[PDB]
Amino acid sequence: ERKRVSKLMAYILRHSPEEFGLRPDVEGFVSLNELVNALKTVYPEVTEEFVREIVENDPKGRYEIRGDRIRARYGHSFPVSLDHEEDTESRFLYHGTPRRNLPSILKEGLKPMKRQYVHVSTDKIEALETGRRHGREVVLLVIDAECLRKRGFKIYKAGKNVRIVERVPPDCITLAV
Repeated sequence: ERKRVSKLMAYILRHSPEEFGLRPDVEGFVSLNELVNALKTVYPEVTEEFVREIVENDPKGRYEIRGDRIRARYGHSFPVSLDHEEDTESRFLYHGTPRRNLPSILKEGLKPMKRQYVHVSTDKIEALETGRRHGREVVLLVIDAECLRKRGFKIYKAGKNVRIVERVPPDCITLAV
């Protein structure tokens, strides 16, 4: 049950709020009341406290609540002004992706594709888990963070391990494993 409701929250808060009549503010926030009513049109047993539990217990830091407002921290496919802190300490960042994507990435770099930002991780396991969601022969990409910073692509702390960046030029991918 928790996972079904969390997935629908991610759909609403990252991709299609307007399908439920919700309009996020410039920071990606909608009211908690609004989200709850939206979720109840699919899962009528949902309550504000159950959503608060989802948020507190999320293992990746998917969600954030500011008072009576909630957003997804990352993953959006529509414009958001996020106020996350910069990751200045990480030396290496990781991105897992099916091997079938590697020729294109070696030419183009990582691109945000359908989302606003490229997502990477400080954590090798989480990067690989993400890649494996997409397909079978996952490669772990090792990314030189300081390369990114040098080229004006600042990295931001979007979740526990999740990091967001505008793009990752192929020169900043040091290894594919």
